[PDB]
Amino acid sequence: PQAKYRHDYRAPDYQITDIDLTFDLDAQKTVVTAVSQAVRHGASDAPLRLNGEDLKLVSVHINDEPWTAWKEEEGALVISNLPERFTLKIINEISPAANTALEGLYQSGDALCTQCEAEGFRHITYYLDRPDVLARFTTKIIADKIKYPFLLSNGNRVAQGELENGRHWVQWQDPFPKPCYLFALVAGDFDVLRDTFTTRSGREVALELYVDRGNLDRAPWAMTSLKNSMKWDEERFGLEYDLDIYMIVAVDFFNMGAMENKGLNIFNSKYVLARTDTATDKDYLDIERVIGHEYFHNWTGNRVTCRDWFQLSLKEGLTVFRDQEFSSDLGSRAVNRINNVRTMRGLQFAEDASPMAHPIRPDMVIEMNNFYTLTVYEKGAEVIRMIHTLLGEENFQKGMQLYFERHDGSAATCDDFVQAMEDASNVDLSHFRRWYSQSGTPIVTVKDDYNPETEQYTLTISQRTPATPDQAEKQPLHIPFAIELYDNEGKVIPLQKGGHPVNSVLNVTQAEQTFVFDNVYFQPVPALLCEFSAPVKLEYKWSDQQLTFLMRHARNDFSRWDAAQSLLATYIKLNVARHQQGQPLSLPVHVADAFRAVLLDEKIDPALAAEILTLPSVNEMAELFDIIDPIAIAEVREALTRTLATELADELLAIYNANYQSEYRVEHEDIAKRTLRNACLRFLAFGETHLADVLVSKQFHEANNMTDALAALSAAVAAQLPCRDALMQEYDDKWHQNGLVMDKWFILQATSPAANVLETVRGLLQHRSFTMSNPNRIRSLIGAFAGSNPAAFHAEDGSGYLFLVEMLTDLNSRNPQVASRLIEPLIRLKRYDAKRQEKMRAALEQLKGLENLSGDLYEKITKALA
Ligand SMILES: COc1ccc(C[C@H](N)C(=O)O)cc1
Ligand SMILES: [Zn+2]
Repeated sequence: PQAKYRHDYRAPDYQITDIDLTFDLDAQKTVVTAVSQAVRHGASDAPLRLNGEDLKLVSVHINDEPWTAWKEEEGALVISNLPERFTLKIINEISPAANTALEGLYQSGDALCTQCEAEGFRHITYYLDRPDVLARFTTKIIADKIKYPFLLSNGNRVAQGELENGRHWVQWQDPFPKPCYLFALVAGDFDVLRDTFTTRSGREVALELYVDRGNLDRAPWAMTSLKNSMKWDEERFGLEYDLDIYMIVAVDFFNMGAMENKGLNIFNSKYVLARTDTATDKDYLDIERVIGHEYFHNWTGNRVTCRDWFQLSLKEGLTVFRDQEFSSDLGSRAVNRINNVRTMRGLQFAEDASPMAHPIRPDMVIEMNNFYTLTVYEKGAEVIRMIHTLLGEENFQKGMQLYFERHDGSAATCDDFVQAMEDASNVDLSHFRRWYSQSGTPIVTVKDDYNPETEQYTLTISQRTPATPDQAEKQPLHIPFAIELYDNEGKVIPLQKGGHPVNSVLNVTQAEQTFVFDNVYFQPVPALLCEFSAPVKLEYKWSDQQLTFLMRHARNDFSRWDAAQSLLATYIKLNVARHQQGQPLSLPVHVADAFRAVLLDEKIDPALAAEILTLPSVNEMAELFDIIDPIAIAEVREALTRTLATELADELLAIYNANYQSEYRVEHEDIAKRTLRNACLRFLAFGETHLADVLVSKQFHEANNMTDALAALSAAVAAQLPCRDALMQEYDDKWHQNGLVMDKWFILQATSPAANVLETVRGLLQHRSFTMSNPNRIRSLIGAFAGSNPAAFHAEDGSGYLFLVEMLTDLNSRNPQVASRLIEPLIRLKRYDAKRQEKMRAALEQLKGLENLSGDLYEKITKALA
């Protein structure tokens, strides 16, 4: 498979302006008729090159003339000797039932549905399957009425009819030109939740949520969240919905989360269905965020689209920024910020050190579906947030407005977006643009000096980015570096210099620079990189007491949590070294006392307290280390939990009890209290065994919501408590028919600390609730093993690697997109010791040798083995 390069972009030789589709739908054989209106822009001698995959061509006509000047080639239909303007008619056949890759038109249970992003429309018909070709669609769907009573496409219904033999049809039209990746079709039998939203200006929009029969009891939160998204986008961004109907369809078989198809979003049912007995607080907030995200794409992705796929972050960084701002405004901003920074530092930084490292605007891609990444998404959003930090809200919104003014109805680039922000704000972003083209994580080193004679405080700040596997050359970035300086009473020292205030966002633009601040009347405790102001590693030689000071005094909740993380990081490192030497956990008394203080502080928001009391995950821990020792990290995480459980036992139990709530509500204050209570229960579970067993089994049985029941269950598994097997079996017996609920259980199984975990996981491939045909089940059993139990996955015997190879041998043929997500933990081999690295290399070499290796895996394996 040959790579494609960003620098190779050229405008298309032909455009399509209008496409009329007809589908004669049947799961074994669907016939597609596509009538396109095309215009040649290039040279008269250049052929029309259409993309297509696994299509059976029936006929090709040009202005109703059966055409002879064409040829099929790999991936393509090449049509020669065309007029400047013409009607193209293609008829072709496709097989939805055969589509196990879930790309194009496929089956989800008994429903037929589509996934077209990035390049799935070419699995439906021969087309210009590139996002700078925007066309007006009309879609006619013909099908069996009993099997497919609902026939859905983008837009509004324009025509409807009934035919003989029990067939009927519906035709849709969407007035807004779109790239084909935003085409959708759904056919099936559903329950339908119907509601309305009226826009600020008075447009009434019909809201329709399509769910499998018998799932309406699980649909109201998603509808609520849709309406909240619509309202928020009006309030915050000034953006209203632009069509008459908003349809969402929840499907059980879907490789990703959800898809922003215009007016007809298609969602993984995981990100729609919730009721208090089936879904946790986190599930509710994820549904909220994903419903928001897809809605927000209506402007940032649909009304303004991407010129080419290398501009994916244009829509995805910006839409993730918007989903984060939505969740943060409606809920806890500090909890959101903290979790997004957890993701950045613990997952995204690992990608940016890996063989798959790329800038947020990639330069080279083999399989575009491989570039829907933590980088493009989460680091993309940090890049947008940095523009917000440099511009401020008012100017950022001026930029958004200029962006839409300029680019509405078109496909644009990252550069276009940055230009709009520059022009609207008058802030120069020329240097800042390097964030789009340079990969890797910057390391920012800070030294300080306080001169009591002059009352000056000097920060010496340096930056460098290590070379990455993709780029041997690195240059300094424009790093917005926010600070705050605290005196001895915990008061903020005004920043100034030469008689003038100094903005607290320092512009760190050089490899090394100094910043001097005057009238600094007391040696400061600095808070550095406030609200994680740039996506960088910070190196500052913190004392423990500076960190516990910030935990008590810092004005922003984020900085209190970040200080806590720095305090723990020293001790995590210490204790992984100790584990390697066979020595027990060591923790200073003063460190435990800091966490005691957080537990007993009546002033602190319980939402913040819960996050300070949630230890970094094994993935966050691994980023502290050049070479990862995954057994040490897992065992130190457990031992640190057990140490704090012993040292804080009375305080944990008192806070656990104080935060008991007898009413369950999905409301942010209630969620906060519950997250704190359950953070205490986690430590209590690793305390004295009989008390732990009693507390956990009682919570499990007495819980009136899944949040609390799962928190107990998860604690029983993590602490290997006596009640574990009984509780695990009770859950299975109650919920085995409900795959989304069983996914939680599969995750618990795959992440168990138990010595025979892999044997249990392999046995669960035969479980009644497991199937290799369903991406969510795969993710929850196999993905969770490989990605979230790096201790068992990295068992010294190599057994974890071999297991994954067998699963990937299946999945390469069945569903390469899922396979490619699942290979990720093997491509991180260079972070492990030599013996592990040799085993992981041999696993990659076995996969490189598969017959019919997918492009998706080929790209990752070749980079990993370089
Ligand atoms: C291969 O199938 C998909 C690829 C991408 C997505 C993400 C969606 N655009 C979003 O950003 O939510 C969805 C599906
Ligand atoms: Zn998106």
